[PDB]
Amino acid sequence: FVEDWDLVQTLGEGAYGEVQLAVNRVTEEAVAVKIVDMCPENIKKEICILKMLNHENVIKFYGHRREGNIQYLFMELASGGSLFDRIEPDIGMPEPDAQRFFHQLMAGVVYLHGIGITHRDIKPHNLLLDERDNLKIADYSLATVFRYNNRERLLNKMCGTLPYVAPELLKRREFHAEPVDVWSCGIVLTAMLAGELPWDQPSDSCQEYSDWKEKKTYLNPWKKIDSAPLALLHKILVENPSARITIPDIKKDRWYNKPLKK
Ligand SMILES: C[C@@H]1CN(c2cc(-c3n[nH]c4ccc(OC5(C)CC5)cc34)ncn2)C[C@H](C)O1
Ligand SMILES: [Cl-]
Ligand SMILES: [Cl-]
Repeated sequence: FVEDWDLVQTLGEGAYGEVQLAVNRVTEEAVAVKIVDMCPENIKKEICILKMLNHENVIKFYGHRREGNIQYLFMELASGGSLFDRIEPDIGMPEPDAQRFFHQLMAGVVYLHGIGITHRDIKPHNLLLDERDNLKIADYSLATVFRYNNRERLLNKMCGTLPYVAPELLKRREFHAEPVDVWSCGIVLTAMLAGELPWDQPSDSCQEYSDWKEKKTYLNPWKKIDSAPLALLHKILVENPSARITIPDIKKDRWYNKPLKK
């Protein structure tokens, strides 16, 4: 990046920093670049995690360039943009398209969980689409290790995005990482099927969250969602993380296994 790259436009922000669409001044190859003025501990950590990743539903990491204090992180550019931009406000998207994306989401989250990594900020802005509309989970700024040498560590830090965060994260000093990512996937599913988020945060003081706990599914967004995927959302958006559905049991759900698409 001495001046091999032209910064063409802003793609988005992660938890930490900004990512740009960079076009190479020599070959015109277009990539995404995250540019960070060196926290050194965090970016070091982000890089180490980014190097662990290799899966069809995780965004490709090309590498990094340290130049002065500033670190440059290079990634595959998602030619289909983000899932956020496929969700029509107040409508969502067609159910077969939502189910395919949800399958792919689950594949990527199983992969991360399997290498002991939790993402911590799953939401449509961070789920990217390639030229064939395959979903790729991006933005590892909040990702961390939850399992190492086969021993689980609990998480003890609040982070993410409020409409997507699980309730235990707001209430418990320490909590299990996997059920928090499961919960955010359910909020993504809700967005895809209804084009609207159900609550500002899953707290007792938020009426929309109380309404769900009281099973008022004749209200929006729930009323927009067919009974089969709603039944899955009933198992995912369970307040007590120990009673929440796990990914192996999502894979057995009726809707998850319903044939919808070519
Ligand atoms: C319309 C425009 C939208 N687009 C994109 C691409 C990307 C993107 N690619 N790779 C990334 C790697 C990391 C990344 O970290 C986020 C999710 C924090 C923004 C974004 C991208 N993020 C949004 N929009 C691609 C061009 C062709 O089309
Ligand atoms: Cl390990
Ligand atoms: Cl949305």
